[PDB]
Amino acid sequence: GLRQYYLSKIEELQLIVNDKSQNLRRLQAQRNELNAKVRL
Amino acid sequence: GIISLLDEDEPQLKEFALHKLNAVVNDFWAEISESVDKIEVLYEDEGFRSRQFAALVASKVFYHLGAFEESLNYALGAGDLFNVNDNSEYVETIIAKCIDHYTKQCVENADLPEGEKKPIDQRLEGIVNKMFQRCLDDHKYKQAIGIALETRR
Amino acid sequence: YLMEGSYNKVFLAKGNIPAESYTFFIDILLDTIRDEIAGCIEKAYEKILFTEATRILFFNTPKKMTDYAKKRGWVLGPNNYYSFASQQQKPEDTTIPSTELAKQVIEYARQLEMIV
Amino acid sequence: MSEKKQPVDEDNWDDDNVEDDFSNQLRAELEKHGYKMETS
Amino acid sequence: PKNPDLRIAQLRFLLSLPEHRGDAAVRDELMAAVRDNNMAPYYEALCKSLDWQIDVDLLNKMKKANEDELKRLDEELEDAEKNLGESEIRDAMMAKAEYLCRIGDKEGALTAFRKTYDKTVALGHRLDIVFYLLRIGLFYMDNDLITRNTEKAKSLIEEGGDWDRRNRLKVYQGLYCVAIRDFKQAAELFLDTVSTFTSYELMDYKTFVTYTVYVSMIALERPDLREKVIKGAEILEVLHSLPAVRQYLFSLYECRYSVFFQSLAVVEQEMKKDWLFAPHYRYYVREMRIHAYSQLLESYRSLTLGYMAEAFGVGVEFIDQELSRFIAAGRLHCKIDKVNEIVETNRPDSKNWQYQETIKKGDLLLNRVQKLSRVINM
Amino acid sequence: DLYSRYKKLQQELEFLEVQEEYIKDEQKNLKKEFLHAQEEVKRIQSIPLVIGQFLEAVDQNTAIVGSTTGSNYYVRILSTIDRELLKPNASVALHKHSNALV
Amino acid sequence: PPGGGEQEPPPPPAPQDVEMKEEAATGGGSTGEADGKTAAAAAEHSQRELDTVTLEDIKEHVKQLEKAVSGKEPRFVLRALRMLPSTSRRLNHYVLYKAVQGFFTSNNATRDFLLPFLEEPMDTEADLQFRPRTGKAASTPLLPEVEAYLQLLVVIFMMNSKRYKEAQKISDDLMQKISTQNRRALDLVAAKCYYYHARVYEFLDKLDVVRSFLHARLRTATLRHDADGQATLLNLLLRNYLHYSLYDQAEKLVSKSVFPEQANNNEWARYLYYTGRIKAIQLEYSEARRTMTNALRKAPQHTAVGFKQTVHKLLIVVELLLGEIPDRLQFRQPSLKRSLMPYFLLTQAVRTGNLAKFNQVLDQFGEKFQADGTYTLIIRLRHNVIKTGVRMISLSYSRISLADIAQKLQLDSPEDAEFIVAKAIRDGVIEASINHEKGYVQSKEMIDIYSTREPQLAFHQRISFCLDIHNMSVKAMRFPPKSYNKDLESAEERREREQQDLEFAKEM
Repeated sequence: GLRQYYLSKIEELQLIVNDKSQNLRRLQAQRNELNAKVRL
Repeated sequence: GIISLLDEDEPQLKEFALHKLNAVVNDFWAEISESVDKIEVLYEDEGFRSRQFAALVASKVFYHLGAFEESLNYALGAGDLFNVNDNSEYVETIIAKCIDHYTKQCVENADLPEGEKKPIDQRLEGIVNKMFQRCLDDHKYKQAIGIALETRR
Repeated sequence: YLMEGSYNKVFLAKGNIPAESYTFFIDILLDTIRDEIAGCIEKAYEKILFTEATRILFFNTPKKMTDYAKKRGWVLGPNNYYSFASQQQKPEDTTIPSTELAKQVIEYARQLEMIV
Repeated sequence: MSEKKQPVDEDNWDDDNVEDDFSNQLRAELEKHGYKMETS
Repeated sequence: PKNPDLRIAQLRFLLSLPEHRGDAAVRDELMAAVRDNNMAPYYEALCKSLDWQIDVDLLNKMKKANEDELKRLDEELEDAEKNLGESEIRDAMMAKAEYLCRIGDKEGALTAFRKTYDKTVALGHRLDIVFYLLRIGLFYMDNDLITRNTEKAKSLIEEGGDWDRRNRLKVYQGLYCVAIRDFKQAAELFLDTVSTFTSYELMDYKTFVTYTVYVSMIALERPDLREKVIKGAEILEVLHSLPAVRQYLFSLYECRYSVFFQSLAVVEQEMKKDWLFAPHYRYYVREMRIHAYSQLLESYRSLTLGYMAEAFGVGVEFIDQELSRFIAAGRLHCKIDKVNEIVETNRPDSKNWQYQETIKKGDLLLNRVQKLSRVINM
Repeated sequence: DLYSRYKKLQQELEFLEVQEEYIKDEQKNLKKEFLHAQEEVKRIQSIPLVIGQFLEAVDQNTAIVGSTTGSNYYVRILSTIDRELLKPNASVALHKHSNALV
Repeated sequence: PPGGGEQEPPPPPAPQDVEMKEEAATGGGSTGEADGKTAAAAAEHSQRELDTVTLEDIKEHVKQLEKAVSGKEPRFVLRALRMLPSTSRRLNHYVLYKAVQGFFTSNNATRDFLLPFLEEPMDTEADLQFRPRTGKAASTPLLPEVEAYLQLLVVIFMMNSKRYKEAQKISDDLMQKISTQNRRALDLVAAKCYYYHARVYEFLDKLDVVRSFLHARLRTATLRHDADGQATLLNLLLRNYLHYSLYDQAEKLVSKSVFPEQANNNEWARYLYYTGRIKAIQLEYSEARRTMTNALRKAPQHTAVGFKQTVHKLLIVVELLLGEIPDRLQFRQPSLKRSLMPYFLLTQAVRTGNLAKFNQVLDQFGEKFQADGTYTLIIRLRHNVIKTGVRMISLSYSRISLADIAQKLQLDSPEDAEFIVAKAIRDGVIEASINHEKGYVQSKEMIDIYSTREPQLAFHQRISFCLDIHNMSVKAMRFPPKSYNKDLESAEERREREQQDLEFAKEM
């Protein structure tokens, strides 16, 4: 059942990526505006 | 409506009750889902002649309700009648529980398998390589190489 | 009629059972009203003699009233139901806010300054 | 815009509360005072 | 012109809404409709009227007379541009747009007023145009178009004093704040009654006196009614010609409680047949009842309920059902007894009642912003 | 191959988890570092200070003053000054060498 | 023929103008960008499909003389649609069938000719593996069949077209649904065809073996993919389970699928409504009114809104059960006014204390309340009228005889006038005593609630909530920070020129 066992993990792992990566891009750009305030 | 006749103590009503617990397992699945779970009582009462099919319908009904191990320990102890039927969309639901539970057990048993080891059921270990025999004989060896690492053996 | 306070019109329906016997059902409906009035005898009532609240259920004068008058209060006296209408012990509690609000004020400062 | 997928099918407010009060109570209360003086 | 134009709007109210009274009002308005070149504002008023089957020749003599004044603008706009004054095309019809405001609808007015608004460089012609925009904003009840140009009016008066452009302006918010149910502003706009001149819309100044006294007896209490409208020489002599209103106002002040309702029945009936109070005639008296009740009740504490029959208004059970519905309404701070036949008062602080109106507005504003933040950002 | 499709894809969840924890450190650490320079800039205001007068501003954060030495200048600001405390004809402070608003 | 040949010939090409631009742009896109590269979590073809649902609802009405839609089917159904060098001839076929309508006559599809318009996915190397094409090439004929619904010996043409779509649906259920959004894009096509699968069956057919088919449709959901299959398969599960007495309500308590956590703002908005009536119909009052209100304010900007006509009725049924009542006509419309006047007259009686005034409603508009299906809720308001009355009377009068309240409430009996007051203190509406021997009910003047904790509870509900919306106005605000391209320090060149100018001064 390698169709219904192994491929059931590729379908799951991509769901954790597609919001925790969005969590970073919101957060690092939040620092990036803050870093612009510091050096200036 | 067959849930009310679960206190007869004549056993032949229970095999007449479990005859309806499979084909219409989706509509009064609403009913005997959380209110009645009296499978484990007759499962432990020394009849037996049943408790085989009794653990199937609780492996059905605790599956969708997130109690996967409650289904899985019943899926272990149900025996042959649980594993006699694998031509459905339900066999993908149960090997994604058991083999996943198997490999997350064996990672712990990759650490310390000696001393306080877990009660590895022979059905818990015997459908691992059986499905791996289903992989050795169905021509796929990009995944026969795979689970052979994933068994950590 | 059991939803609102109405009790007499309930037992006018116990004068009107048209369909079949309904006997075991209204007798439980007797019993769950018996403790209800023995519950609701405990309101702010004055002295009542042994006739007025003696007939509020059904009974003329058996010893069944002594079963109720010794179950709860309204003490058997000289034709009297004694009122212990106190309701005095519970107030003047600053501490119950002072435990709970000290929790809530900190919860205001959680979603006020620290980034979430 | 303006879709709503269909599965099934001042000048106004203060007088509404005033319509609530005298809905059926003394609309043209004009002449009963002429008839209450000799009674009361 | 728009100077006799408000009487038309009252007479249209006089036509329809009194249902049996629909015969002399359709005669005297038609006496003004099929003359003075009126074409537009009465087609549905003819449909609210009877058939009047031959009005076609009545229209054709007037739509031609509409055109004759229209084409003499068309005979002026080429002679005024050949030797130009201060845009004498516009400068001619900046006075003749108000005719076309009366004769046509707002469209011939609105594109010509905003035309000539860019013409004049002093506000003395601008600010008179804005007053023309206000007065049509009342007939077509343009409650959103008055909000713009009132600020656009008020922004012009500050340079100069312009008190005939200010004190006239205060009348327009005064009739607007009484058009809406806002009485504590309408007595505040009608505060002066000195420079309020013998105007066009309340052609009797004494009618303006009747309006400013009816709103004053709600809006202010009696440390201020006992100084402002009882002592004003400008206000005492103008209702000295009125036997009704003088008796109606003073009975509240003289504590003549029983005769107070007698003329209150007169005013409220008159308030119904009057235009512009008839949207809120039921709201007036129920505020004047509760003001006449609580004035008497806050003097004493142990006043029996059978004393108010023979001194204040007859009918004991009439007083009973009336006071029961106002205490239950949450006002009129007292507490009535029933079987020992007495009315008891209390006194609450200005804390619980002042807290009550805060929690209404706090819920209302949060209802506004939570619904807004869902609408924007998808 | 298919076996690498999950093993390499779980390999980066290992790698992704640090980064959101990492910027979580810097949401607070720069604030404790920005406040160091927030007070550090006011060394310029120290003692030897001269007096000019505000005239106008070209734009945000840059203006034109006239010194009490008579000559006008095109100067810079200091950012902590509330700009809405300026210009009736505002007497200002200027740096004695670099000659900007203080 | 002059009336024919001047009014009939422009209804073919002007739809052919817009049908080469709305679904041909969808067919040019959703074949090559759903089965193609991607149409991600921010897709466009789903909203484009929404635009090709809402347009064709009121687009077609007529029985299609001049083959104006009757010739679209032998045009649009002969489509291979495999790849661009084989559809470059199909792009000509979007014009080649136009002269079939024009030079000649086509086959006029009038209630009979839908059988030779459905058997085509064998014709000219058509497939089912490209189900972003074929599931759309299911739906593109599956809509305008059932858009008119036409219900005159047609149902089997709808059904056979659904069976062919069910053949695509089972291949969606089984064959290769991983990461092509074959489940995701067709869960909409599942959900959108279900409303035509329902209204046919809610007209002339059964309802309940589709339910067991829907459970297996729900069984395959949430295991393989976990978006918009958890959502629509539960509102479409509820739609007659509410309207039946089957168990289905404590099931939806122990349903884990209560949250799909995102459901495209229109199926999510009524999702809280369908479960909002569930707590209402089984007596859960105070919990229901907050998910009724949330079901009202997540709704779009349309006008013909007859379900919003229903929730605005139902939302303040349950608040009459609790006591609060807003002004319901605060958004009154030319279409809302006639749907309020019986129901607005109902709450006229509740805010009063009269008893048979409720009965003057319940015969005048008893038949209308069953037509809306709300009568079992209306019948229990007699308990709430009398608790509103006893609060009104005890707050108005202080020392009132119990043999006076009954004649005012037209109770016709003083012997139970004690008895409602007994439960009024048991429930705790009024506090004070009754002199049962005399007959008067005294009440204490309870003033100064200002020195009590209870207005802080009105604060603490609203303090914390307004701090939440300040958080959401931060959490929904930091997305347009983007393209902050480069914080430049000062220069390369002018920095070097600054260094050269400094070196000049040091030499000086």
